[PDB]
Amino acid sequence: SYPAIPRIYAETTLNMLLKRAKKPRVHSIDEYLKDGGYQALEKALNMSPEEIIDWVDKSTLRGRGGAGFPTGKKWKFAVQNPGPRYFICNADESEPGTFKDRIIIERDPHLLIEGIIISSYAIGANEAYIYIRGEYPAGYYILRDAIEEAKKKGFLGKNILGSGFDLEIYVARGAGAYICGEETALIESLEGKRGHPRLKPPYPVQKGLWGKPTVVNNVETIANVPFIISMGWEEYRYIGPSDYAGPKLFPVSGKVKKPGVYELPMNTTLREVIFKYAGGTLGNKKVKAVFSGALDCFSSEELDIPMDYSPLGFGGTGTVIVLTEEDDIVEAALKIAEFYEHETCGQCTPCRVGCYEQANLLEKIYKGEATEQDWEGFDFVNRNIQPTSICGLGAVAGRLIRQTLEKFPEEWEKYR
Amino acid sequence: FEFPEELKTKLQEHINYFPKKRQAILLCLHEIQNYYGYIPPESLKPLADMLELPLNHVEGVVAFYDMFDREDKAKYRIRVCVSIVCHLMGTNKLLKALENILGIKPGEVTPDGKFKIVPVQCLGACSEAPMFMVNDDEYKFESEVQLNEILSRYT
Ligand SMILES: Cc1cc2nc3c(=O)[nH]c(=O)nc-3n(C[C@H](O)[C@H](O)[C@H](O)COP(=O)(O)O)c2cc1C
Ligand code: SF4
Ligand code: FES
Ligand SMILES: [Cl-]
Ligand code: NA
Repeated sequence: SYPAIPRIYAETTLNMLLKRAKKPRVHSIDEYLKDGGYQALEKALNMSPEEIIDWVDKSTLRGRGGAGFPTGKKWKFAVQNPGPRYFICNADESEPGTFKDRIIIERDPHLLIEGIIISSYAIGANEAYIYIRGEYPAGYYILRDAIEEAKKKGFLGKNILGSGFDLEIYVARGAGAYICGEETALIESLEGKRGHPRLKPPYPVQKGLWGKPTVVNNVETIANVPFIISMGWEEYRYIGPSDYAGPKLFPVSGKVKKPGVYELPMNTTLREVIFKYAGGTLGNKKVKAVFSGALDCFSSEELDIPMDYSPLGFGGTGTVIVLTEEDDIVEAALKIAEFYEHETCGQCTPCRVGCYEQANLLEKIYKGEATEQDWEGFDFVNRNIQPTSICGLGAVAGRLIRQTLEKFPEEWEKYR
Repeated sequence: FEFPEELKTKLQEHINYFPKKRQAILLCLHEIQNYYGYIPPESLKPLADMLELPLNHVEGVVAFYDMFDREDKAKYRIRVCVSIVCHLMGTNKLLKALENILGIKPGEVTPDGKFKIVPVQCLGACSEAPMFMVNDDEYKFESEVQLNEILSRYT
């Protein structure tokens, strides 16, 4: 018995990550095993850890938490530092528009767990954590239940399958801070402290949980790990462009006929996502803009860009929010500004004051109560949230709104 | 302050779960919030003790994390998303339906004390916008009538 969770639509052309998860229900260990589940774990244990890293490195797999860091290389970094080491699966996923990770957690927990155990073994981590946001209660319970199943079947515990490798996966929960999505802040939360991000460097792989090498990876990234071992690194590289190979989950929301997660190769364009896969816009309207979560804003003239991690690519977490012609740009920015106002942790002054003032001043503009200096002040604040900041929230807090002012000056002018 | 034995038992369940006791604060705080229908201030001195942390440490945590509430006790927390996508799809229509059925605005509690509306950021369900959660249960807003029926289940 799990809490009520909406049936988010899921669709795939690759049939890897969404093979089971395209169906909106919990798939249990029996159903997973029938599909060759845990075969990859078994193959992994016969290999040495280093070999796995080679495979994941050669896979060209990159981080799915938005920074797009090469997983294989990240793993090598941790292993150069002496043990003990720790493995964290990042399941905080609180970014607006981003609901890709939960559907794996909720529908195919075992894909995740298989990826964690393999990942843990690669870096010689005998302790592993999942930090899942507190607003995903059904995910938490589903994962706890799934861990027990794997344990009962001998996938978790001491001397897993006579390998000699010991692993326990503990499930931690957040309590409503977006900032806990940042890896160092997550680590602080896991240490029972407030989620205040640590100054990097040191990186977690050098120094992380209890000052020990810690690899922090996203849910989606870890989910690819079983396929890499199962298929082999060469077969995996043939999925999508060699440039950015492998399955990518795209959470599409806003004004579309068919909003949900779409499993697709990364050479797919943003136009195809919206029109080919997402069904086009509601009411056959012209697309005004796409918000890449709370990170980027794209105009309708930038729709023919690959959904990859290239410089000209969409990038990020692939989160796709579509705004139509009816939707008010300024009103959208207000919500985005509001988002960073709430989620800034406040450690850094430009970030602390900047996020507040952007949100507060922008509300004045939208309501028509903004003085001449409020306008000039808002512009300045938007361009000075980033200074001295120790984590990426503060750097990107003004990024999207800036792009609206640039790409949509006319609608902004109306508000003056 | 003294916890009821059953609640004490679970709190203590969480502390033994992880290798280090202090790692169970959010889980324990969740249990307390879930049991009492809010975070009692008096509950904290006891919990720090079991955590083997200072009271201050625990209080810094409670203030930091938005899911815990120390001012208002509600049986059922109606977490209503207020972020962009949900706003585009019609958060306002949802707020309206809540006002009409329960006669309360966001941040307010019914005189019953059974239902409290909490405005939150993205709930990770943007394709099913507008979104709301009644405690741990999560639903899409369709219409006033639909909302009534769901709310009817929370007694
Ligand atoms: C403010 C902020 C929030 C973040 N939220 C998330 C998140 O919810 N999930 C996630 O996996 N990474 C998130 N990240 C990125 C992590 O810090 C980290 O880069 C990532 O989890 C590493 O995993 P990956 O390399 O597999 O992507 C966030 C970063 C910042 C700065
Ligand atoms: S940049 Fe902002 S969110 Fe990040 S640590 Fe500094 S104050 Fe906190
Ligand atoms: S914007 Fe409300 S659930 Fe994402
Ligand atoms: Cl301890
Ligand atoms: Na949620």
